Amino acid sequence: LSQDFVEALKAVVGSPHVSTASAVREQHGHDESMHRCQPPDAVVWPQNVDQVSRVASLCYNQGVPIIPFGTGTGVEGGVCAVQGGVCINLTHMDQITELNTEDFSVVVEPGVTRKALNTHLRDSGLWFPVDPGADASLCGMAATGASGTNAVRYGTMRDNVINLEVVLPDGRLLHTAGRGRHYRKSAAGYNLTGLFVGSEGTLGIITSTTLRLHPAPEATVAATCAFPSVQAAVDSTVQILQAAVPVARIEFLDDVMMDACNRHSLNCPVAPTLFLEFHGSQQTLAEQLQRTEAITQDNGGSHFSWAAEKRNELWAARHNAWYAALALSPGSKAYSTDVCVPISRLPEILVETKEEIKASKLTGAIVGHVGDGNFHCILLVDPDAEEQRRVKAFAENLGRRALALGGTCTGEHGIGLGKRQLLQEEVGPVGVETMRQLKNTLDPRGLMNPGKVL
Ligand SMILES: Cc1cc2nc3c(=O)[nH]c(=O)nc-3n(C[C@H](O)[C@H](O)[C@H](O)COP(=O)(O)OP(=O)(O)OC[C@H]3O[C@@H](n4cnc5c(N)ncnc54)[C@H](O)[C@@H]3O)c2cc1C
Ligand SMILES: CC(C)CC(=O)C(=O)O
Ligand SMILES: [Mn+2]
Repeated sequence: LSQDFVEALKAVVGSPHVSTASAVREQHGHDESMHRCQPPDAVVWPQNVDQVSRVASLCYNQGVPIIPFGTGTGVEGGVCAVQGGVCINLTHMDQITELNTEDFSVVVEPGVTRKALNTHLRDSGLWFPVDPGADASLCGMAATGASGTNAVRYGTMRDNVINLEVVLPDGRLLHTAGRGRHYRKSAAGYNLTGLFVGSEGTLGIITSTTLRLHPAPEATVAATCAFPSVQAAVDSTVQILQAAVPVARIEFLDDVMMDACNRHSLNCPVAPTLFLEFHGSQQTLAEQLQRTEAITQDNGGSHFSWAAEKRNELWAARHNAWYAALALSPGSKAYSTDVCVPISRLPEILVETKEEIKASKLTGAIVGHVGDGNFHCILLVDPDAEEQRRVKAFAENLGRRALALGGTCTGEHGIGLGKRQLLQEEVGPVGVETMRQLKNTLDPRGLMNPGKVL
């Protein structure tokens, strides 16, 4: 970056909001993944959408790559500046607006996290359910297509994003469903909102998200259930889903993960475990609990260990599983897998994954959203090239096994830098070309987060 170009950026956002300092660039050059690249050439903090547009236009027309940056909690290298350029940190736009409690909807800017929104909504009787473990930007969650523990009942970001405000790569402003619009369903034209959910910053910059809100449950019960084997826990999960029990949360931890979480938080029996949560009235809960206990008992599950204080720490421990695993070997980093398969194939692939972790000399823990047919294998790495190549090979083989079972290589984390070859295998040549044609019409010069997804 030329001094002329830096001065032009400063003319848009203000001198304090542009930095070319190495330490600041390095802090914005990575996420929570093990990937690393040269850092961006500058970091810029726009203060409003007009500034986002003008920064994008300046970069685009000068041939400078743009890297959108929310809270930097992604795990696939989405913010890594593989071709340099300008990192646009969006978190100074942090306002909640257009709260429509009667319509179950709200508009948030990129600096708003789920915790901030739900704190704003205290006493409204409403909440936002999609819950990554990290304190992530809600617009970043829209960009990655995030889900979480509550998605089995309340949906993913794709289910709960009603509208998006997007600055396109050349600076034009798009409201994907129309400015100010919010509604339960539409057949009007092509659905542009779904195209930008899960686009990971490669099609434009999300500067606001319109979110579906949900009623707070009448009553809540959480519990844990320990099992003799991974097979028994995952068989119970599949049978709970096939019985159509509307569980609010159903999270699997293997024995390694449960021990890690105990040590980093809980004193649950070290065994493959389900964390469960149920929502309803006193009267629906009793029914759901009886039917779910009947199924878990059939598969060797323990009596439910029941859990505001204790369920809050139960789910905080789950949400920090990433850090619990890293803490097993301080100094390590980690890669996470994220496959999602048809639920009837989930027992095969989890049990196979457990066996393969046992047979390898990698250290790995298993956790995740099995109600969705989804799970994470957390593989620790010495930041040891041969161990790194074994971890990459393990993750590729697990991805390809998921694809062989009719599934997908990522249920929620995205593609970033790590899964680009798996995506090509997953959708094939016509799928790849079609995605690339979409990328090219919105980003002709290829400057919108280059090197990611495709
Ligand atoms: C402990 C922990 C637990 C997690 N649990 C989950 C989980 O349960 N489910 C899940 O889905 N993820 C989970 N994540 C991953 C991560 O939190 C999500 O992917 C989240 O959506 C990333 O948001 P972010 O703003 O931090 O992303 P960043 O890392 O800042 O960016 C991620 C990608 O999105 C792009 N991007 C970010 N903001 C925008 C924007 N406003 N407009 C356009 N593109 C943008 C970036 O360019 C990049 O490609 C977890 C992460 C951690 C560390
Ligand atoms: C921490 C992530 C790598 C795994 C995840 O998404 C989760 O904890 O559910
Ligand atoms: Mn997850």
